[PDB]
Amino acid sequence: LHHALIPHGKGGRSSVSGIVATVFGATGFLGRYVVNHLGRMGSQVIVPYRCEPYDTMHLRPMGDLGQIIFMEWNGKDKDSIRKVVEHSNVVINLVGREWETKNFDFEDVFVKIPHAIAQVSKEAGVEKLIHISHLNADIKSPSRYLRSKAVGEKEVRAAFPEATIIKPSDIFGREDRFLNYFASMRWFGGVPLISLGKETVKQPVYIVDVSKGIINAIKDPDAKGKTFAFVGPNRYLLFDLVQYIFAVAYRPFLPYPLPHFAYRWVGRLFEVSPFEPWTTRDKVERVHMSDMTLPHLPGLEDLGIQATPLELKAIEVLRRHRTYRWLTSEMEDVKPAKTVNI
Amino acid sequence: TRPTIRPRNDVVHKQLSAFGQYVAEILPKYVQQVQVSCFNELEIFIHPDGVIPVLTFLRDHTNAQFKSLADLTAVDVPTRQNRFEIVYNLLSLRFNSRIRVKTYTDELTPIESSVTVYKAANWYEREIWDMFGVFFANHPDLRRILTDYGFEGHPFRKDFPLSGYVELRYDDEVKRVVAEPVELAQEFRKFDLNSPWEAFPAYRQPPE
Amino acid sequence: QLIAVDEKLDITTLTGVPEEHIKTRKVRIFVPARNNMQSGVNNTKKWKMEFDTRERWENPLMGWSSTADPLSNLVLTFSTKEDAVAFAEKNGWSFDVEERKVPKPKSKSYGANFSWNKRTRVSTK
Amino acid sequence: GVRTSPTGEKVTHTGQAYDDGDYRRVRFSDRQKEVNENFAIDLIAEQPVSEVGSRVISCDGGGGALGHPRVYINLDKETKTGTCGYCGLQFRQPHH
Amino acid sequence: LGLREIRIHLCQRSPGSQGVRDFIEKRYVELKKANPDLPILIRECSDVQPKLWARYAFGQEKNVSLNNFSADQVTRTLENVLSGKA
Amino acid sequence: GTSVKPIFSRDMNEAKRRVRELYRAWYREVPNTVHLFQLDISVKQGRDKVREMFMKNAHVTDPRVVDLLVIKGKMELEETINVWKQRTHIMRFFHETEAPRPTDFLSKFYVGHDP
Amino acid sequence: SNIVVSTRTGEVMRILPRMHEDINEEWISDKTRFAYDGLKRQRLTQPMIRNEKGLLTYTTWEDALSRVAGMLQSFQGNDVAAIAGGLVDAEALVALKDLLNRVDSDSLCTEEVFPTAGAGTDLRSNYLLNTTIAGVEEADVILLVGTNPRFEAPLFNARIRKSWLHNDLKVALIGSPVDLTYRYDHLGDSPKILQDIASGNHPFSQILKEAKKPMVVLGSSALQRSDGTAILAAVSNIAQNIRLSSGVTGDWKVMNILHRIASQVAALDLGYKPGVEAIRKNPPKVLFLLGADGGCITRQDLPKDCFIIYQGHHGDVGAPMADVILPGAAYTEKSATYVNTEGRAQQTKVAVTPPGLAREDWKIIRALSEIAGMTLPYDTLDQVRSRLEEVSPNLVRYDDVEGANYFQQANELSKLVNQQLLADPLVPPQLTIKDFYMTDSISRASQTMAKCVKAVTEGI
Ligand SMILES: NC(=O)C1=CN([C@@H]2O[C@H](COP(=O)(O)OP(=O)(O)OC[C@H]3O[C@@H](n4cnc5c(N)ncnc54)[C@H](OP(=O)(O)O)[C@@H]3O)[C@@H](O)[C@H]2O)C=CC1
Ligand SMILES: [Zn+2]
Repeated sequence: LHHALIPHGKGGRSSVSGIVATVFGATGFLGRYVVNHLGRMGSQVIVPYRCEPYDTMHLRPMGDLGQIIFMEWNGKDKDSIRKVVEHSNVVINLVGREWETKNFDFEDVFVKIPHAIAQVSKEAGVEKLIHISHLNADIKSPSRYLRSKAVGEKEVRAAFPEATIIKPSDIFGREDRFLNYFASMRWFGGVPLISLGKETVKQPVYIVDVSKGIINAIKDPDAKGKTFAFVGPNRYLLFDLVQYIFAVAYRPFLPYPLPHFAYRWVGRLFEVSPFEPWTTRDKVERVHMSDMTLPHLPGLEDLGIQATPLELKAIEVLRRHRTYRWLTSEMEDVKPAKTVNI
Repeated sequence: TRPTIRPRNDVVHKQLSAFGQYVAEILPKYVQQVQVSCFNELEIFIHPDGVIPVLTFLRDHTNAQFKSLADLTAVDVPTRQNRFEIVYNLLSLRFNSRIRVKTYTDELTPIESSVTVYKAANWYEREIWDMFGVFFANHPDLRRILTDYGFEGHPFRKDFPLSGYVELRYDDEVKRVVAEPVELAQEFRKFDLNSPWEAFPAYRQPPE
Repeated sequence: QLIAVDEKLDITTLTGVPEEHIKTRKVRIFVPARNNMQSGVNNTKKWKMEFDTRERWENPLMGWSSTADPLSNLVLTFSTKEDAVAFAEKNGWSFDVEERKVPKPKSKSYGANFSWNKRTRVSTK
Repeated sequence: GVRTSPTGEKVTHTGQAYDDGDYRRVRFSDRQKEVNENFAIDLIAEQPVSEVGSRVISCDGGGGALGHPRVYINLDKETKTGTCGYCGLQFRQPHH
Repeated sequence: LGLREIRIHLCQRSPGSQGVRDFIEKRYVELKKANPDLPILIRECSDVQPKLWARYAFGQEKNVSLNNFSADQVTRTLENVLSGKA
Repeated sequence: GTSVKPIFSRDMNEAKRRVRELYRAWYREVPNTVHLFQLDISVKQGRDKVREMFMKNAHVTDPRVVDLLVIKGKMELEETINVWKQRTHIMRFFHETEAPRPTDFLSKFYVGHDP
Repeated sequence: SNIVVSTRTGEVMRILPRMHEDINEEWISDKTRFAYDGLKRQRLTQPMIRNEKGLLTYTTWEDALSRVAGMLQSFQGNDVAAIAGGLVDAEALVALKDLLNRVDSDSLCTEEVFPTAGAGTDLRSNYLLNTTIAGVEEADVILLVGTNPRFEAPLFNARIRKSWLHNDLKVALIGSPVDLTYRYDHLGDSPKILQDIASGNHPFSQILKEAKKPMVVLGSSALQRSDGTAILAAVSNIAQNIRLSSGVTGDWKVMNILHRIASQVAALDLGYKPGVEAIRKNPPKVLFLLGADGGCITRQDLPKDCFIIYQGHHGDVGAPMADVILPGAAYTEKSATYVNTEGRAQQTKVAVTPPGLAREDWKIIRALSEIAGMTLPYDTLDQVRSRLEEVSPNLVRYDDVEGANYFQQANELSKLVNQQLLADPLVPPQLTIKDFYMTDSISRASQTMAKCVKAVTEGI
């Protein structure tokens, strides 16, 4: 077990977990929680970054002295990947974008880069590989994002057969693009919903649940070559979910139905921004698509985690969206939304 | 015994001894012992019940006039049945003199607050309660003064560890400062310094 | 007027010590043995209370020695064994007491170095 | 007296080098390993043995009070030289 | 039912173990010759009380106090334990 | 006799009455604490926690120790009401960032040496 | 010997004597002082299991314990046996005995042979140094049989020399004529001398008869020989002749056994069978090696496909032949009970924690019992010591050396059988200084002891 990588201590900041993890995509939403959980117990964390170093500063306090190491990498350069995974026993891939840039399309970030990461990790002798996919990944999906996800998980399993593939469904959290995305739709007066959101079922999952699931899958020896689906405990209609979101934010909810073609036109219009788009056609397609039900796959409870319901954690995300008049309203004041749970 | 050795003052020693005898004669109900050190410092050891009557006397008597309370602190001696030694240091400007008043208490016995004698005592008593856990009866506003809000324990006790039990850090999952059990990258290195040869024969104790 | 309680002294709920560091600790009460490198006996006069030794490990950076138990450097001094036992009892710590070891008195005779018929005669000085 | 390991990592004068399978080597990626190149043992090995005509020599390390505490070294043994326990300088009585 | 070991815990000079001491002085030898392949471990107690332990198959074991017993009572107890009684 | 000086209570009944007063004060205060500090817990969670803290010391049988515990609880309540505590101090009662420590023998055996 | 372990920053630095007037005064032997560096080499740090090929490979505690538990559930009775080494503590001994009793196995054996004929281990004073180390000061005469006390028990030999110097003690030796650092009357090395003494046909018989405080010490090394029972019977007969002919002096103990193994007396108190004769009578399918590195039982002595489990702290003779390796704690890394030759129980303290994944030994056995379904009733060290008190109470009395004298019953029972002596001279295993330095797995791993052996073998 390589004596220097034998666990020591009480499992705290100054302890040694025995994990040496390279976390691709650590500067995003899920990455900060994963890095924080790794650094809590005394893991050595390697952060490959392509962004400005100022944009990694918030990850520095997450580990004890010497436990978080930052290195530049290029997604199109296999030598950078080899450099950042040379000394790791765990490689986590959290690289992803919800829009296409002029330099990276969905195939680049969801197929080519995961395949290169998996192949280089297999060459370098990395023992454990965690790859994140989507619950609704489908080769015949109307979303090219999900087609790329399905192709990429196929290639990751081809290049690293002992990989653990984790398929979450619409993670919600403080820095999420789900609860904040629906709460930022009020700036346009009404809320456009295809079919009034009455033909869409969502099963969102808490961010901390996903991060702890990744940690536990690392610590689980049986999780070696399995495929997990990380979903929340409740299923909601899109209409009811968005109405609940607006109730928690204490904003007036004015839903109106917009046809698929007009919503696609709006998404393409917003797609022309050189900055981070407010929405895209792919985002429009994914928002109005029902979450798949996959009972045959193991879930969070197979890793020892009871899924956190949305009703206990919606306020920690949506309190920021309230006016001054409603900031102090307590959590149990909103009367949770109806659930279609089989 | 010339330049290196600190000089003695017999005049002050005699004056302090006489005044200690005076105080002991006036208040036999509470005074248990009187001592004068060789560097001319007077100590009066009293029963706890006499904290207020003695201090008041030393403040108000025409021949004492100890109007200033310089300091008030506690000393922890775990081997004693009464753990905590309570020390009052008083200054008389009229007679240009200093005096020390000593008493004792344990963990569960209150000591009368002396804010009615010296207002300066207020914060001092708070500090004692904060650092040693000694409760002062009839204190106007007794609460922690030096430690963090919600802090548990009394750090200045001898059995309280130097680094305590909890440490603080910023956690990003909850977006706040959190307290967790203390873990040290380097443990404080205990040193055994005492020489096994006796230094001062004048303080040798009987061998029991 | 006094209130006349009749229970043994227990201050555990007031000391702010975590539960784990009360019921899982074992204190040793003993008179420390003389360091064999020196003949001075001045460090064998008082009683000591110390705690059980917990895990120390190597810091991944600098290779320093790291600990997680806050009581690894706690040593208390007592005049007698009874005072230490009382202090340990009122704090709820399980204790092990070792009796004081005194060297036994010995018969020294310089003249025995030069005995007429005994084996105590020395062959060199 | 620097020297390289099978991994290409320079070995320090303390003889400490990370193994081939040691993860901690990652700390030197995109950076360097600080190593002092003036090995004291080799440098003191180059000093010549001083011939003196007395059985006891005195050494304070040179510079008077800027050196080390003055010690006296016995030179009776002809099988070996007298070495200073502070400085490492060697002394001997003329032989042969 | 399968007897494996006998243990006799007696205190060296407490009065309550006198009978047990008498037994060990008088009847232990014949008991050991009658049962040569049966461990009969004689051990010394602090002043709590004398005891007899019988260990059976698969780790089950019973204890019986012998406080203030005479040599006859100890003999009877050992006779019942060694045979199909209780 | 035991010749012991009381703090506030002469026997266990008056100490229990003071405990009940402090418990009522905390129970009344909890909703205000939830509102003022902008906590994400429910009022039931806070009251359950208050009960838990009180239950932690249920075994105490010394009236002086009970009086001192009530004094400390009153100090904590005064700190909370005046917003001298911040949100971090209030949330420190819940230990939301400490990993669950196993209690059974086997898990402790696997993880390390601590008994 | 009472010692002080000096540690710094989680590492053992050195060993120093700790003053105890009745055991070692302020001295220790060189092996006690300098063998600690062996604690830093050849250490077992992780559980190991055999690969498909047959090589030892690291694994988790879970997997190794599961394999051991499956094998334990497979077999029962005589098919399961255990051997205890020389450095085992009483807590682990009693835990292992309880676990194997749960399977209905009584094949709990030590490597050191003691005669089971007669009283055997029933009577404690039958296998103890009943005079005690301090009693040597009082005794006028001492007879040593088949022993080289200088290397088997250096501090006991030092006490003998002290009373030789100050009390004019008379010392006689039966056995090989070794140098004891004091002059002694050598009666020879033939065992028959014992009988010649017992019949009264020897001058030393008269010397013993008129002694006021005679002392007979029989070495446990002498006991290793097959006739060992005959030697013990002859020594007991000599002691009985002294007891009857010279009257009764009060409470003075004549019969003594000098042990060389730190774990032997506790194991005998707990009911272990001395020697591995039971395992040779009925070979087991499952064999537990608890620090056993004497090479007494090899795989040639066992049926093929035998399952061997080694638990210990060093890779010696025992570790290589095992299917599963369970890394345990050394004596500096645990708080554990040892009983010396006198019968006095003492406890160590934790100086440094066990390296890597190694664990406390009784905890390893208790975890194994939990995984195997027959959970042992103790969870903490205090409860294991309470169990020790239930088995043998003297094990919790941590400085007591007092005990009952049961010599009459032991001698009467020893008179039952008449096993014959051999015509083999009593030759102790330790003949010179070079044989003294390496006698256990820690000292065999010590580089300082290797330097000492090299120095005494060739001077230069
Ligand atoms: N959020 C959700 O609801 C769901 C998320 N997932 C998956 O989880 C993973 C992370 O989720 P989230 O953290 O929310 O996504 P984020 O966009 O918040 O994090 C994106 C990370 O990917 C990196 N990245 C993106 N494109 C590139 C590129 N071309 N080259 C190098 N690095 C790149 C970013 O680096 P920089 O910061 O420099 O851009 C950032 O570190 C993604 O793979 C996502 O598909 C799965 C199911 C649902
Ligand atoms: Zn020099």
